[PDB]
Amino acid sequence: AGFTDYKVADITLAAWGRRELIIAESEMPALMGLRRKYAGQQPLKGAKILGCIHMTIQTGVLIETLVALGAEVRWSSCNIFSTQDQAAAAIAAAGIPVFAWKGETEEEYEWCIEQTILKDGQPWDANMVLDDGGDLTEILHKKYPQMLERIHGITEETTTGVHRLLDMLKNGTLKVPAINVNDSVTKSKNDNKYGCRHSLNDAIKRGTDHLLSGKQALVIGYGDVGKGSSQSLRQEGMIVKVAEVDPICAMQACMDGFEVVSPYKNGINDGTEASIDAALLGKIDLIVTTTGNVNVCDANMLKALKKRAVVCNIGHFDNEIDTAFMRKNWAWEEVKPQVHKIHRTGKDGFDAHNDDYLILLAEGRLVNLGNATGHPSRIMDGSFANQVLAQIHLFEQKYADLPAAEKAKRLSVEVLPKKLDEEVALEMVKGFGGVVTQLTPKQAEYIGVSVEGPFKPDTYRY
Amino acid sequence: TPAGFTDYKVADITLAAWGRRELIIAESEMPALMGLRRKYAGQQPLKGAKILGCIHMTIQTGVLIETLVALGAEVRWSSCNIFSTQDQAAAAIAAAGIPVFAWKGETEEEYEWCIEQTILKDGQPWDANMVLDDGGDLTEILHKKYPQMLERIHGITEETTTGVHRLLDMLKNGTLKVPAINVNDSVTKSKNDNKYGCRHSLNDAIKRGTDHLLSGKQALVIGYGDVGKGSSQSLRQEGMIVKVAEVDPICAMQACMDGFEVVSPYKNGINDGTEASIDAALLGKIDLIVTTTGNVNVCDANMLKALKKRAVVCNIGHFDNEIDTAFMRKNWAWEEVKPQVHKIHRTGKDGFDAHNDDYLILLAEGRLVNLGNATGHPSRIMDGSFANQVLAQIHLFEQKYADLPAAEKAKRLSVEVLPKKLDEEVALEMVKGFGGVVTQLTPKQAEYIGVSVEGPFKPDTYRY
Amino acid sequence: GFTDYKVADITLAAWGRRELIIAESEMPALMGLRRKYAGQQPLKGAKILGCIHMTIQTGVLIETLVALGAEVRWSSCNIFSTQDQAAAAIAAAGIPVFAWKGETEEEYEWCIEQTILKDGQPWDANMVLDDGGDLTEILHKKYPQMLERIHGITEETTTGVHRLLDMLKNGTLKVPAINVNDSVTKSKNDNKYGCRHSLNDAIKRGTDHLLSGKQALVIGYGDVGKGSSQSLRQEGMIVKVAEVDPICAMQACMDGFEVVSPYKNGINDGTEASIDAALLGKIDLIVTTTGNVNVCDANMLKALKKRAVVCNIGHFDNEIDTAFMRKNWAWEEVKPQVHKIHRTGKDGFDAHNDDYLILLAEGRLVNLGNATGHPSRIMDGSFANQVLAQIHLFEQKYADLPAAEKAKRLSVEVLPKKLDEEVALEMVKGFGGVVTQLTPKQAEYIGVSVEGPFKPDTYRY
Amino acid sequence: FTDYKVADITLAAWGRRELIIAESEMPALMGLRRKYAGQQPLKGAKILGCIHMTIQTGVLIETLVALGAEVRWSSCNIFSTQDQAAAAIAAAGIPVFAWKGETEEEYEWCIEQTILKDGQPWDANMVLDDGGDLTEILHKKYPQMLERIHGITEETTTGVHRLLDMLKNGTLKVPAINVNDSVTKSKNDNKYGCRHSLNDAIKRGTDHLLSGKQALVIGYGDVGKGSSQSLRQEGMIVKVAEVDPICAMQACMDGFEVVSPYKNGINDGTEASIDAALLGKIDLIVTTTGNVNVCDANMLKALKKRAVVCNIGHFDNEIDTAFMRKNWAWEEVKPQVHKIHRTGKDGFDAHNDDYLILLAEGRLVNLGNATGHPSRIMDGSFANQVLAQIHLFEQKYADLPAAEKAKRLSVEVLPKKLDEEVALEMVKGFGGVVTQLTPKQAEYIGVSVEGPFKPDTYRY
Ligand SMILES: NC(=O)c1ccc[n+]([C@@H]2O[C@H](COP(=O)([O-])OP(=O)(O)OC[C@H]3O[C@@H](n4cnc5c(N)ncnc54)[C@H](O)[C@@H]3O)[C@@H](O)[C@H]2O)c1
Ligand SMILES: NC(=O)c1ccc[n+]([C@@H]2O[C@H](COP(=O)([O-])OP(=O)(O)OC[C@H]3O[C@@H](n4cnc5c(N)ncnc54)[C@H](O)[C@@H]3O)[C@@H](O)[C@H]2O)c1
Ligand SMILES: NC(=O)c1ccc[n+]([C@@H]2O[C@H](COP(=O)([O-])OP(=O)(O)OC[C@H]3O[C@@H](n4cnc5c(N)ncnc54)[C@H](O)[C@@H]3O)[C@@H](O)[C@H]2O)c1
Ligand SMILES: NC(=O)c1ccc[n+]([C@@H]2O[C@H](COP(=O)([O-])OP(=O)(O)OC[C@H]3O[C@@H](n4cnc5c(N)ncnc54)[C@H](O)[C@@H]3O)[C@@H](O)[C@H]2O)c1
Ligand SMILES: Nc1ncnc2[nH]cnc12
Ligand SMILES: Nc1ncnc2[nH]cnc12
Ligand SMILES: [K+]
Ligand SMILES: [K+]
Ligand SMILES: [K+]
Ligand SMILES: [K+]
Repeated sequence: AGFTDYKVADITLAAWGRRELIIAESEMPALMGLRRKYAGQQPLKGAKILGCIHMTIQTGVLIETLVALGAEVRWSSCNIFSTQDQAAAAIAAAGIPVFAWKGETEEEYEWCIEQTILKDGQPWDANMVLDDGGDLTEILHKKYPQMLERIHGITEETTTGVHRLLDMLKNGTLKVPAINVNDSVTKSKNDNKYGCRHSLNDAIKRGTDHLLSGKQALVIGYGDVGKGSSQSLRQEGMIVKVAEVDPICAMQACMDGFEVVSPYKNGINDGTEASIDAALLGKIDLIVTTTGNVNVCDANMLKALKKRAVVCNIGHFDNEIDTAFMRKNWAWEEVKPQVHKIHRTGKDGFDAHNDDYLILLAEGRLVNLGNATGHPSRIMDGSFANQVLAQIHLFEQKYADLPAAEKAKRLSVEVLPKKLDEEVALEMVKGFGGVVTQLTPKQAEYIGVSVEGPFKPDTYRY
Repeated sequence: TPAGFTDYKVADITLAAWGRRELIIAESEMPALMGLRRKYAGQQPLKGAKILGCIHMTIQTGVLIETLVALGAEVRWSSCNIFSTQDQAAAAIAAAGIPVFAWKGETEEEYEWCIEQTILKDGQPWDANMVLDDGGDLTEILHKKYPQMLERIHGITEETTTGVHRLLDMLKNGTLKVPAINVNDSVTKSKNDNKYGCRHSLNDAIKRGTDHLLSGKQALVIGYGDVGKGSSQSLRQEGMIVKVAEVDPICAMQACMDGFEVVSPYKNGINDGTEASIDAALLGKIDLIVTTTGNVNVCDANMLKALKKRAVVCNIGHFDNEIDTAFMRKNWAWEEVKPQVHKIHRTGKDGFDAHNDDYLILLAEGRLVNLGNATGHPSRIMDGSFANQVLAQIHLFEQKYADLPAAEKAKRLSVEVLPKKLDEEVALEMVKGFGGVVTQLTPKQAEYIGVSVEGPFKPDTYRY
Repeated sequence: GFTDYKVADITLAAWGRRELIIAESEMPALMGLRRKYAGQQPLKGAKILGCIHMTIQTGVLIETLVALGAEVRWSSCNIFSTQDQAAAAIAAAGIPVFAWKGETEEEYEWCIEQTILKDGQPWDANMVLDDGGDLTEILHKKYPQMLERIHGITEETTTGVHRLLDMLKNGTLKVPAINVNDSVTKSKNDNKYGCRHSLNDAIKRGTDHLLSGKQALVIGYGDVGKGSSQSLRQEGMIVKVAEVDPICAMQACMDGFEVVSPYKNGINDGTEASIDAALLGKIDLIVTTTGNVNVCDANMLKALKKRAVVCNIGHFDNEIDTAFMRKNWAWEEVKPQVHKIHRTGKDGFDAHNDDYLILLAEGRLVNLGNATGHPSRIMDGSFANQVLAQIHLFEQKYADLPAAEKAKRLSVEVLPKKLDEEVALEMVKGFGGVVTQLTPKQAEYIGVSVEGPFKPDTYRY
Repeated sequence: FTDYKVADITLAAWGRRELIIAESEMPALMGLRRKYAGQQPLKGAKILGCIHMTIQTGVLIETLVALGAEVRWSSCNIFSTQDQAAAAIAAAGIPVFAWKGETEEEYEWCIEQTILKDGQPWDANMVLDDGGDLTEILHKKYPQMLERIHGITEETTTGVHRLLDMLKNGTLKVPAINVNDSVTKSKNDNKYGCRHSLNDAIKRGTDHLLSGKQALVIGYGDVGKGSSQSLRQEGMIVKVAEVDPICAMQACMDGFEVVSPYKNGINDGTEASIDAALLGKIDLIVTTTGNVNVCDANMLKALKKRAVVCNIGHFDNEIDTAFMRKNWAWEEVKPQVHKIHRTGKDGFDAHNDDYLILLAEGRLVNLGNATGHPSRIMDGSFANQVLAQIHLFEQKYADLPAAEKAKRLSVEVLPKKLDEEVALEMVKGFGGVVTQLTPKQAEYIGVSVEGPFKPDTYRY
């Protein structure tokens, strides 16, 4: 076809990827419903979307939905280990520029993002951004400000990326408006919680094949990811302990039946080894970080962990674990891809039968995507139906074309209206075969809602 | 204790010593509430407060009452439900010299009389200046029947979802006369009391009323809000096969993901009024139906006619009109098994065969079943709710809304929630009561996620 | 003019009858037997001494035995387990019953004796139904001439079966017995799932404590310990399990529980120093489930976290050293079957003392003492087995056999698997469950009959 | 060394890394290595072994070798081998013939390669079997080899049934130990192993969300119990079918609805007997019975579009896959995952929506689409296997006089004391602490402080 504008691991995997895409379409009714609803309208005609998000089968269905609605895209993954190579191949073989493979180096990861930004060595005529984690958003602001003049908006997938957007807005450096896709309930309380419930124990089993029942786990964090992670391990029969800095989230962990503990004596992290609860950490078989924070599994914790404990991170970035300390001081033995034994006996060489090692999964990167396939299609359906609606909304607002006085009034980080959140949810429920009841007019009046919704005030927490 | 004290009405004063024993146990189970008592007793922040209180007269409410008194308040108290009082709790409070008008098993006339006995003292309006309410009934009577009393009242602190809804409707219509705090929507209330409380107390009440095995049987929970979520878990953890109905697709999505089948009592979810719209095949398999919605007529007459023989029917929302019990009083014969447990014989109105097989079992005559057939939420859960109530009372009493000039009053006539910092401090005391240890952020960590080391840790938009 | 009974309050009979009528609808296996055998009257001529918790469920059992032709004289096998409305309804029906909630030990003994004697002389009993062995022991020690005419004993529970097997081992057992406990529709229904239902039930009724998020220690992980551990874990407790049997301990681990010992390295040497004080100081609730003696001992009780709840769901109260607590500590009754035990001394207590334990049912069977025991639909299985066991031994007529034939039949046996399966089928039908029927080819393939039994006798389920 | 056949010998280093890890996960098995290494109780044993050539089986093999045995090994299923485990064993100089993805013919050839060495019957004297295929081949094709064999140790429920049938028929030639019915096997492996590995295999094959979907589990024995839990703990709405009313009672009490694919449970052969409304709602069916044709052709026709079909019993005939080969078009998604298009036999529309997903072609799905049970669970089964091999080999049945052989030809289980000793090592691997009875407490309950703590009739 003459198409060379891509870079994947193995284009010959395209047929396999296409078979899995066709299966995933049947698992994604909200996203496929949007394809059918908007195909004739072509609401993304003229949109040119820079996309940076895990190049999985689920992302493939998202891409082809955007394209079916009229958009053009240039795509990269937002993590070096999260691509499914057959997914990237199917997208490239469909004539869609994608630069992504499993097991990129840091230099290749940056090169891939740059290949979406540049076409034929010059800035692509981008006018929309879809991001997961804020890396593409950051590169555009620091390196390509002239490109942002013509971009109508950013739709950001995940908690960490939203935080970075809010920091830019606070400092007055955000250049285009954004939709916080993370905080739709059909994203945050579906993807972040239930997705990790499905995919955490999945990745741990694929990486180690360890029995989990009867063993001791420590989950650092009890937000949406930490809630789902803790359920992922508890439902397998693990004895799960939970750590938290937010006493409200800790209260939920208690009421949910977990013991709440701190790696530090009386919870005080003063940087000394004496502050580490060695008795507690010496009994832990598995530690999982879920925070989006820095260094919540630190060097002294790693030194105190029970021999042969598994260490992994399911937050967005690998700096939740002090893997730099481990690269500097301990010998790494690869078991298989994305599974390393870290030998605490020294830096130079190891004994093949040493018993004093840790098992690190995905080199500390997002373990569900690194060691398995991330969240399943039916969960990602909710997140990516929101993504498509967010893209439609900002592209139709046409921020880049507004006068400066109107731009100032629209430069914000917003969420989708609750009515749309509900409409995504209903398609998900129908996908399960669920039957929602319709309010009578008197019942709708009694609780103060329209029969068709929205059904809750914007303050409702679900 | 006070000599000659007669300003109360309870079922049995001889239960007071028993009630006091249970209050002393409950104090050990309520560290947030008792922490406020220790912290603020010397300051006496409620000195001069005269609180009208209307909330279920349980042992837990007793600990709330005596905390308010310990901080300087005078109170006059009634229950907000005819079946929810624990008579030993009411007796202990009356024996302490605190005016309380409450017993288990009031008539509706007695229920209204009890509220009016708090409102009046010696035949005339008490000089109340604060209101604590659970469901809005006391709020409604004051606005409807004693509007002049509201000229002296600084605020209302409302406990529960239904009460807040009524307050918001009044605010929208310009009929709310004093500011209010929505205690319900603290996270240490709504996502503790409403959910976890019902998880503890729903299966408790069904067991006490019926002693039915729940494992292996079929349940239908109407609603999947906070109460519906907790109720569904109460039954699923006993091994019930639980189906969930909802009108809200987001809540229905959560029910699916939580492992429940989502179904409607009506074919295709459409109630067209007729019996033909009822999914008779579904309802004929249900052993237990629980209403959790705060809405009206969500278990209606046609559903009751279609239910499986000998199914249990109950309501854990605030008001009994979730179930059309009036239809059942009109058409079917009631056989009392024991207090708050009735067999409802679908064979006819007049008599019943003592061995008739075609009956339903109704708990608490459709009133809040956890309080009607058991003791409601446990002390350690009510700790969170009632710590919020005390902080709410202190805040509004200190604001002195009734002493403001008319212009400044319109600026503060609002329904507010407590700030998140206080929500967190309540949660911290609850966690410590479990022996949990919260970790402290390092300065670099707190900078990294953009919070203070002391909190708050989440933006107000966070849903937990 | 029926006076041959003693209950708390006969005016509770109408209430008891209402609850019996409900329970009948919850007990399809047992009522199925009532309907199937009523015309045949297989227990005509049976005269049954019965000793088992005088609950509503036992009421349905008694009236099934009577409906099948038997006469009975009844007592409870525990001082706190009677439901007074059940005893009243049975008495009001003209059935001799001696039972009330809150008996003294002297009254408990007197109640059993009133079943044994009628008009001051031995009743013409010829069958025994027992739960725990107390009636069986009194007959063997005190009324051997009565045992000469008794055809058999049907024994409900693990502890009573152990006592039977000891008698058989020693050559002191005088009549054959059926071990009803070890039907699968009893042991793996009643002992396990019944305790799942009623343990957290009784703890809530006695204390109204929140259980979610608190620390529990369950002593034992047999059938009762398995059901009890699930009762607490499903409420959200953090449950630790102790065991002496490493196979049961392995099951606890695989079921997601941490297995711990009250004693350092598991060595119970009798010293305070052997107590894992750090462990015991974390426990909010301890439950004993063993059928053994002193598995929650004085040194454990001294080390428990302040305000912990202590209770026992095994047959006898000696699982807990309550005698030590009576001797050393002050007891404050909260309400019936709930006591605070003040560890500050024996001579009085401060009403606001913080150093106390809460003891449920004075250490007696807590599900029956503080609630209503197992629910009717679970007891359906146990009591259908009891009825079938009574029929089997009564029809065998052991007492009428020659001495040489008695020696060949003096044993402790279980009911056959086909009966166990038929009880299970009625239970499943009560839930609306639909069992599949094997085709001839499938039955041939796995080597069973289409009607069962479906498993070899060695199968453990 | 050339006496082996595996997929890729260069995987040996990888397999060896995973064996070193597995050793740390198998305390009972490694404890037997340490305690019997001095005695060498299997010196002189020549063991024919036929069981899934996994990493876990590699630790079993090297334990038998560490205690003195020679072995020749094959897998007992065409899809269960882990190629890196087989390579590590071959690279250790141990004859093994096994790879993932064998044909039926290759599977038989592999068993024959253990039986024969240099074109002649090996001088085998012990048999270790999982499912009875090797046992059957020896009896039917190499009966004279059985005159030198001291015993068989059989792993699984289906193989035990086959052994009992031969004993009843007078065709069993050597004594056997039923390893399945140790509690540390049956009530650990069969139940908890499937709890770990069923949802594992379904995720690896389909990556389907399981929460909120409907499952039908056929059977509720030990495998059906663990399978049902594997699905329910993920949030599936699980229904259970059973022919055994006692097992069905357990399913009800465990919180499951008990249903039959057939109206009133009567499987009369007609489409009319199928409960089409029930089957049309099922997203996943799992067979666990060890029986034949429990997911039959009419059920397959009635299933909800895009339902997943799989089998975790020993043999693939639980599902009528022959019917589907005969009538419907198979589209391979990836190895051991096939879409079966119900539109017809010859060809399919790539976008057809009327298909079912079959995992592992109906073969044991946990080993076919994942890695079977985890090391810490297989520890219990394989410690029992080692002990049973030691017992039968030391009994030396083949060397006994005829009348002594008649008294010794039986199928037995290991004593409870050994069962408990395996369990103790497993418990210690979790860090659990077993309490020791006092002498008074032991006397009170009528046991020895040493145990056994339960009568042989106890069901746990
Ligand atoms: N892997 C996935 O599929 C996936 C999915 C969604 C989100 N994420 C990422 O996971 C991270 C968390 O997301 P979220 O939505 O759960 O955020 P969140 O804000 O809901 O939760 C994070 C939690 O970590 C806690 N925490 C912070 N510092 C801590 C510390 N030092 N010790 C203990 N707890 C601490 C916070 O109190 C908070 O409750 C983000 O990086 C997000 O982008 C990953
Ligand atoms: N008994 C208790 O202890 C207790 C405790 C807290 C609250 N409550 C009461 O329970 C009620 C519910 O409170 P909540 O906090 O859960 O409110 P909520 O708003 O969180 O949930 C109510 C749910 O009912 C659903 N619903 C409404 N009409 C419906 C219908 N026709 N069919 C199906 N679902 C329907 C709504 O969509 C909503 O999700 C209120 O009356 C509240 O005051 C009782
Ligand atoms: N309350 C009820 O409703 C009810 C119901 C059934 C049985 N029971 C009684 O409960 C008791 C147990 O019955 P079961 O069927 O579970 O018996 P079981 O033999 O199955 O289990 C008892 C367990 O206790 C363990 N054990 C013994 N001593 C121990 C110690 N010192 N520390 C820890 N664990 C120890 C044993 O290893 C055994 O596994 C008996 O007294 C029985 O009669 C009560
Ligand atoms: N894949 C694995 O890892 C693994 C592990 C252990 C055993 N197995 C195999 O799994 C199978 C089952 O083993 P088990 O130990 O559970 O045996 P089991 O005897 O304990 O259970 C089989 C159950 O299937 C039921 N059943 C039989 N026919 C039925 C039908 N037509 N419909 C419904 N239910 C029916 C029986 O009543 C029985 O309860 C055997 O083939 C065994 O070898 C596999
Ligand atoms: N499967 C998936 N695809 C894309 N983004 C994801 N985030 C988590 N899981 C994912
Ligand atoms: N309800 C009950 N009736 C009789 N015996 C019992 N044992 C346990 N629960 C019982
Ligand atoms: K996926
Ligand atoms: K209460
Ligand atoms: K009962
Ligand atoms: K494995």
